[PDB]
Amino acid sequence: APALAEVLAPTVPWPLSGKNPGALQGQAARLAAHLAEDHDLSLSDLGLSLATTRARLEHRAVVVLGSREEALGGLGALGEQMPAGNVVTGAADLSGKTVFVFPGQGSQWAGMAVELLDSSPVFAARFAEVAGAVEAYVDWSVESVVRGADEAPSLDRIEILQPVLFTVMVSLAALWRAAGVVPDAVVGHCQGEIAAAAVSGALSLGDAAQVVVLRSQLFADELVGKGAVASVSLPAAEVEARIARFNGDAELLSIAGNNGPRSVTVAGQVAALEELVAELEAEGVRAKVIGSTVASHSAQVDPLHERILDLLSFVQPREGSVPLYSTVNGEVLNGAELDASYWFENSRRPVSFEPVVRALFADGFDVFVESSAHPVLTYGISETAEAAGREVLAQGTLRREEGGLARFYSSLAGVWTRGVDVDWAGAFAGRGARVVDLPTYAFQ
Amino acid sequence: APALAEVLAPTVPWPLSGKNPGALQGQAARLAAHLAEDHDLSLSDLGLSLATTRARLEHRAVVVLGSREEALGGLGALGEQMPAGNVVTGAADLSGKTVFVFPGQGSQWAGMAVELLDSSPVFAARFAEVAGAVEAYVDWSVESVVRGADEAPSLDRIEILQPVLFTVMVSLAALWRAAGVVPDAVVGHCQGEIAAAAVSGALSLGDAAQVVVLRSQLFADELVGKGAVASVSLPAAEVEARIARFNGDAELLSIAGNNGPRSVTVAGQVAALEELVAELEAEGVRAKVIGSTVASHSAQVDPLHERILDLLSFVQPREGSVPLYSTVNGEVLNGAELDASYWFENSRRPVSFEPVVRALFADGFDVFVESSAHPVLTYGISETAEAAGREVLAQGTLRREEGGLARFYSSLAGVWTRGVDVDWAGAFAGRGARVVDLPTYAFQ
Amino acid sequence: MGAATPAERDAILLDLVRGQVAAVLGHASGEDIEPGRAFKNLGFDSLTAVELRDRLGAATGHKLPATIVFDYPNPTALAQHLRAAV
Ligand SMILES: *C1=CC(=O)N(CCCCN2C(=O)C=C(SCCNC(=O)CCNC(=O)[C@H](O)C(C)(C)COP(*)(=O)O)C2=O)C1=O
Ligand SMILES: *C1=CC(=O)N(CCCCN2C(=O)C=CC2=O)C1=O
Repeated sequence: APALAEVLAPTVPWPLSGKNPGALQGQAARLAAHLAEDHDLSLSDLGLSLATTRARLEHRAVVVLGSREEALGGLGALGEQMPAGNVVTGAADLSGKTVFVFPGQGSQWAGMAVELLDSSPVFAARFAEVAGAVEAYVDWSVESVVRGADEAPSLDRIEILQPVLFTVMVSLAALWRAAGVVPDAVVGHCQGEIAAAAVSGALSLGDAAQVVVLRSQLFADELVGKGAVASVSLPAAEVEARIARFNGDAELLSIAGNNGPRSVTVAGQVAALEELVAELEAEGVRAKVIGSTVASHSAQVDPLHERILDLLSFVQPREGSVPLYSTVNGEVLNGAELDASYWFENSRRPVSFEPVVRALFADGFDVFVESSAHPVLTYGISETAEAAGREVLAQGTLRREEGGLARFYSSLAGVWTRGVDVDWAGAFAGRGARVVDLPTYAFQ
Repeated sequence: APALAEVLAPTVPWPLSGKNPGALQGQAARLAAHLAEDHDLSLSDLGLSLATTRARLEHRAVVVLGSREEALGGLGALGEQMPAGNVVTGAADLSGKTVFVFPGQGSQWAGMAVELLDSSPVFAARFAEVAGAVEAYVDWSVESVVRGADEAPSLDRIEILQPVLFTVMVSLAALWRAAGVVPDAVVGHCQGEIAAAAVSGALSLGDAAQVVVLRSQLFADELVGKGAVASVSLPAAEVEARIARFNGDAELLSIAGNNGPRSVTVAGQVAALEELVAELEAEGVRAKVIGSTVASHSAQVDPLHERILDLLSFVQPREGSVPLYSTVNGEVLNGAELDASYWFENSRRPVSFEPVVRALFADGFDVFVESSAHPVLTYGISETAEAAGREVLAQGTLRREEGGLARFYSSLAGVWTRGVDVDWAGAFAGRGARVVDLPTYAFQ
Repeated sequence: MGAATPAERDAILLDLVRGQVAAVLGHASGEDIEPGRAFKNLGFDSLTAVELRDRLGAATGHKLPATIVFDYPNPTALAQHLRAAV
């Protein structure tokens, strides 16, 4: 029922496709002249007409426009083989087998989700549903946090951050689904698996919400101050060797995430971690301690085992609608095995991301949609793809300071232009747009 | 959330695909060798595994199977490039822009939707919802009629058939939608436009139900006996010429529909119509009186104009989710213009099917799903593609005496092997299928 | 650019970095970017920094540090470092 776009949202997308690049330029120039000549044309009529009455062809370009002059700018640049900030182009050369990627922390920024609360009814609807479910288990308001009201808790607090990023990531998924982009599989990084399970339907919304709320609250109580996570731009095995120096006679530092060929996360007590980061900042290596992070995925969580199994005894896992590529046990779960023990293992075992990306590649997944507010895993996935000679698209949803329909439609165009089927017609729903006559070029 | 298939239902589909026909038949023969070695392998595990873990490639097959025997049979055949009844093959060379076709009478057969009520929860749930809307306006049960219950009225009567065909068509649309195949547009033939408007949301179920019930009851009261419609396999022009022989003084016969370059419907008084059909058979021309028809799409509905306007004054047409290509006016409609007067024009105007099939080719539609119990319009469409030089798929849903998951998955495969994206994983819902290792044929 | 003066080198590398930044920004003018303006002010997150580095690596046919954009804040500074790099 809820639409991609508020009926008064000025942003709309114009999808175009030709046989070859010259046909795409010619139709764009014709379309520009069609618009220039008639000041009375509805941008929604033309959009609906492009999205409904045009052949789907290999060479693709989407113009994201909120006005005539943004449409003439886009179609002008398109027409003279020139780039532009609001034109996304590509060849439909991918199979479009899609995996939705739910990271943990690092996606967050102040203002995330706001522009879409005000401008996307689908996003708003899903955000209300999911927020509604988390607010059974907390006293604060998810919308109020996201909108940055005076009274609202701080995102610096792991126990506010996790439930919020969960709402945002799960709500972004439903916006893709309304655009016609459904996952054929789902992957999650630590707390991202809680979102993937909600999006897969393996956990009820209510059960998923309660897990991220109770586990992040348990970490705020037991683990804040006693340890953190650091990111290091070395292969994991190289970092394992360096870690051995510290934590000689006990696990003070442990690998927390094999994220990439040259990207690993380490967890443990703050001092050992800061010593490791400085020793490595010396030898040119990109290593930093992530803020608002506890030393999960380490021995520090072993003592909370009995408390976590009781806290999450309520979870009734069930078979989901798509497979979850576990980054805990490296299996292809159907979701019915995501009980209390899984959610302990999810918070204890080092995140095995790098190998499930390779496994996904081999299984023929060639489109990676990160259902997040800023891309934390997509560049890693691209770097892995090129090191392996694979053609994939790793596509983020929103970015820092770009969190509205213009950004969504650009990300939606990233995936359409590379051969994912998209319901562009849905951009115009509820507007009473009509199909109108379009210039034909070399065809139609 | 209703499921394609009952857990207990033996029928599952196995999708395969290869870079080329030889790899496809190579992969088939390798997979049959795997299945033959181990009697312990779950057909549902291998099903879900084939749906999820294998690249999506140009050259495609689906094995429809309720047993190890039918699996090895399919795969042995596929491996020896030999046709089998339970194997659909094709190359994914269509864009898969899909238009849903809704015919009128001709698709009915005894027990048409019984296997799907008994074994597809999604089809059963949608059949209950649509029937319930119809049963607000009649004293009989659509289920009872379809099942052949003793007390149930006869399908021979136009006023039972139309609403039953309405129920079956709209329900079949929802079965496709559950397998991940949704219309990019809808077309209908006479009454089939009502099913089209129901599926597109242009009419409410309640409105659409009441239109088909009341109009079919009107024609039963005013028109039965006074005329009928026949199919003739000649061009419109040559049928106009043949018609003129009977149309000496008062006109007894006229073109009711243009359906195909050599496919045409004629309406008029029964004696004239039988005489026309009888003299055509003598020559070797395919022609039949269609069973339970009246001389709709003719001057005989002219005196019903006022009564139809009064009878269908309740309708509240609205913008639907997909455009409706009107056979009556040859316009692309959002569904808000389907008022009483339109439903009169739908019952009076000769049906331009063939011209709007041409308009749909030209707007890039290369897949035509007929949401029907037996193909009536797919042959016309194909012949229309041949004459306009277009590569299209024209794909029925069910056939006479084949009305279960084996025929639906065989129609779903027909659409998939030509390059419509389908949600194969959905066929394994409820079964606790688990992804398993599959023999690799080539680099993965 | 061996048959080119130092000032000519400065100018070609400055035209390269400004063109590549404009492509990442999407303006695509290639002269819109101000040589003095810092990347932060232009609208640069960490992701835009590594995209600029990828494009400059491609164009110069060299492998550059991921932090090179951060380390040399303005186009002029990055151009000047690239004289040392190539
Ligand atoms: C999940 C596990 C865990 O420990 N959590 C606590 C929060 C940390 C979550 N994090 C990290 O921050 C580290 C990883 S993955 C991201 C690391 N990068 C790569 O994969 C390598 C290549 N990419 C990049 O260098 C950066 O993406 C860019 C510089 C290109 C982007 O720049 P800006 O956006 O900074 C992880 O999982 C959990 O909650
Ligand atoms: C609506 C108009 C009409 O003619 N009929 C259905 C009978 C015609 C069935 N058809 C075709 O549509 C073409 C071939 C054929 O047999 C109504 O119900």
